[PDB]
Amino acid sequence: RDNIQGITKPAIRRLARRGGVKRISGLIYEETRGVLKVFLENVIRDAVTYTEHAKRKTVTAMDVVYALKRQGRTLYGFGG
Amino acid sequence: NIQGITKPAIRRLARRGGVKRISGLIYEETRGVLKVFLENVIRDAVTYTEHAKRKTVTAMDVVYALKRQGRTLYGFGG
Amino acid sequence: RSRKESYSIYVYKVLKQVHPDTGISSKAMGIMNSFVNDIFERIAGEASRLAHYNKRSTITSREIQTAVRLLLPGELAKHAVSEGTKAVTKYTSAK
Amino acid sequence: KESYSIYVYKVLKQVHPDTGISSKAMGIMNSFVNDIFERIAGEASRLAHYNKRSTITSREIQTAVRLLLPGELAKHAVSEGTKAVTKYTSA
Amino acid sequence: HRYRPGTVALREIRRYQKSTELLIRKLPFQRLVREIAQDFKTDLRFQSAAIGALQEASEAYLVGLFEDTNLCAIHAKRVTIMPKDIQLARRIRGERA
Amino acid sequence: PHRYRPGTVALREIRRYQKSTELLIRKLPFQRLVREIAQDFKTDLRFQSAAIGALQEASEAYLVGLFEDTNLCAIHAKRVTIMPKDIQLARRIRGER
Amino acid sequence: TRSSRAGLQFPVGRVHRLLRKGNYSERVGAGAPVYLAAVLEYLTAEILELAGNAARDNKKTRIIPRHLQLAIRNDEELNKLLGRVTIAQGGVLPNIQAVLLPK
Amino acid sequence: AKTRSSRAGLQFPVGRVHRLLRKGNYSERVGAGAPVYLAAVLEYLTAEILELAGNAARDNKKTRIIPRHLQLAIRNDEELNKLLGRVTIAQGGVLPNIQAVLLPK
DNA sequence: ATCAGAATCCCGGTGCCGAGGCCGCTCAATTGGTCGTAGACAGCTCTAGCACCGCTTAAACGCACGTACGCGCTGTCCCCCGCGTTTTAACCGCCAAGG
DNA sequence: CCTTGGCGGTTAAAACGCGGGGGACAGCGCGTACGTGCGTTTAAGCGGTGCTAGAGCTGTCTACGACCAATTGAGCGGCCTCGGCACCGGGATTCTGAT
Repeated sequence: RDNIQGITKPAIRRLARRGGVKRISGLIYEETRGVLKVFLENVIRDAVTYTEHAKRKTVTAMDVVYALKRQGRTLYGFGG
Repeated sequence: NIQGITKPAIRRLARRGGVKRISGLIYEETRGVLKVFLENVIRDAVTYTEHAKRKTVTAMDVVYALKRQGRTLYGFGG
Repeated sequence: RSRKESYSIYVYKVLKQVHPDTGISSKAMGIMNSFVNDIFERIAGEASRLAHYNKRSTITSREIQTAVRLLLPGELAKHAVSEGTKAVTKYTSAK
Repeated sequence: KESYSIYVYKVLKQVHPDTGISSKAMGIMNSFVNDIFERIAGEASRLAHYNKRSTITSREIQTAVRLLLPGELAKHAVSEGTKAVTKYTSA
Repeated sequence: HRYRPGTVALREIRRYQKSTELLIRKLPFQRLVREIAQDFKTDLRFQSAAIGALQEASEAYLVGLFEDTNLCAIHAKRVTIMPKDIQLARRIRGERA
Repeated sequence: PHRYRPGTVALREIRRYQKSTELLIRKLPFQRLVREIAQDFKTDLRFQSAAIGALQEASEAYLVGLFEDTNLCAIHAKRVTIMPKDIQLARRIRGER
Repeated sequence: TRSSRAGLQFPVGRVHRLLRKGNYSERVGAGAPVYLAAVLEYLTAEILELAGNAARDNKKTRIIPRHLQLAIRNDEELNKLLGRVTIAQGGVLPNIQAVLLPK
Repeated sequence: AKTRSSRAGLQFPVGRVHRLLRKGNYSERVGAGAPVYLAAVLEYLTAEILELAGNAARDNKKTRIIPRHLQLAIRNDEELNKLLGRVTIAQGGVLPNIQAVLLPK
């Protein structure tokens, strides 16, 4: 519960600065939280489905790798 | 050459897009981006036909090249 | 004369089931054939990845189920899984 | 379960022979290599099934490398591949 | 007499959202495609259905890219398009580096 | 004292965070949010840490790209202040609805 | 035919053949093509059902592809599925930004 | 030369790749020249990108390649960047993109 | 508002043409029968995922406060819409051609 | 008597044109949301510690699947019909602006 509100405004600030964003409006943060949430929804749904067919109650890094390759947002680094 | 693209054609493209008011340099910019688009498409299409060892590009190869750019189009047997 | 393929008569019958009083154009029938092609291809590719991320080479219906609910969005997918599962029961219950 | 580590070491000593590397750099490299191998191989399988050819020779691999990589990389890769074909075919 | 501007354009938007027929007619489009196709290997023959496929894909492509560009300009507190808008939309999609 | 009417703070920290390498969102609250989303489709699931680190990596990359195109939308808006419908336009063009 | 023995409409053995010649695995099970065929069957049923409603809208009897593109672009999950999909003789949504409507 | 790698004068195992093709469900049969050809392409790609890796790591007086080096070397390339457009590196970040509207003038 | 009048919609009409019925084939689904190992399953073992807490500390939160980009407004000036006027891409026809 | 080729009628989407009007752009002035600091509070992070599902890993037997001759009728190539839309004039209506 409420770990969606565990997203801090200075973290959003830091992401804007590495993102290169200078000026920050105030109506941004919860919109950011909602987009991040829907993203992670689709991600973990697909990863857990890959693990559903895996017949193992633990999800691996490889699972999340394969699932994000399925979305085409494909990330290297951890093998897969 | 590339100037076979008429102004009211790109205007009709705005109309089916639903765009109201049109500037000037739009026309030449449009022809350029269309050119690069067709460049990549027909390049890998002729690559397909190169592997086909045949002297006519198939519509199939056009379809598969569109798939290769992730631009999947139905309709013409694909 | 080489014999070519279509799926036209099958989905044609299905259309006649769901709408008896309805015609169709030929090009759209080809479009639906391409539609079946595309969906089948994405499913089969997910099946091959199911194989290689499971290090197995047998294909059963369970893999098809998990492939469909990997590809398709939820509510539609669960209805389709229901249809397929009831068909599995009706077939394999008999011969 | 083999990674490609000493292969990378030998390529590296053939190019910048005074250069170290981290572990996770090697991991990203092998991720890269596997991705490229899978993309080319699947595209070659598409060549087979789109062309009804029951096997795959090197010509399919050449045209697939054309289909994936753009111009300069493609031409230099075709050159290197044919040179390897030549030297392996000679002996 | 004279009509007031903007009206006829939107009326033909309502007209041109109806028929899915091809906007660019055939012969000049064919010449352009042939001319670009000239510089890969000499004088390749063509299937006319493939030409229609190229035409369809090109027109739908450009229409959708116009839609995003138009929405960019609507966001830009303006009504008229700019070439920089096309640059912005393409920079979001990632054609050019 | 040396209060400094602004400009060096933001851009200097941009210079620092682009000299930087590692993450920005710290670990535990992100992990707990992940498990709360995870507790919705199949209960009681266990995880290795590298999966979570990949999730954090790709999450921050996703948001970085959102911020970049949002920044260019703002620059085209002749402003430096961001807006929410900037992000909505960016995700409209990205096809991720 | 197994399709009739499954009480369905798509030919099983053609699909079983295509699974073999697709290099899709090494071996092929018994009822996996039945499940896949039923999936296809419900998918095309839903799609063409909405297409039938689209023809009911225009009061047309023969399906034009414009009906197909419209019914794709109306429903949510279907349009998120076929996002990267276009169709010849497709067209788009009849859509007007009312901020560009005159006053 | 007993080994085909020595018969090719290269650095990758070819019969590895041939077994990968066989244990791939890729084709039914696989010829003799295709695995050699593909492995040579792979070896060229490794050497080519590791060139930009070597220069990008040498930019900072560090003997070891870090992931930030790899992302920099990719984004400073044109063909590799359009290659890796949908691609993200772990521990990557992005380029210095300081807009001209931002510097104190 | 409010009328005149362009612009579009919408209703028989007919025509023509392809969708659909239809019908006689033949080749893959079937049917049945025969090896075989892949995997469903039982079970062993040790790792690692989890939970918990104590200590450290740097990181967030609230507020004080100016302040300065965002914005509503303004004037302005200009340059696309559009309707008019030629005007040239493009197409069926075909008479000399020679030949 | 046959190719087949430049020449030429038919015309409709294509390029000018003006004028202006409404929309784009610089300024104006505020102002109120928002950077910045500073002190105050907090939770995260790190290091141990128990610590156990449970995955990770290994024999085994089977049944379902790989594969092979008949068979056969459904699925497929060709033919043939009619009413479904494509457009056309009627006429009616609804936008749109000048009033």
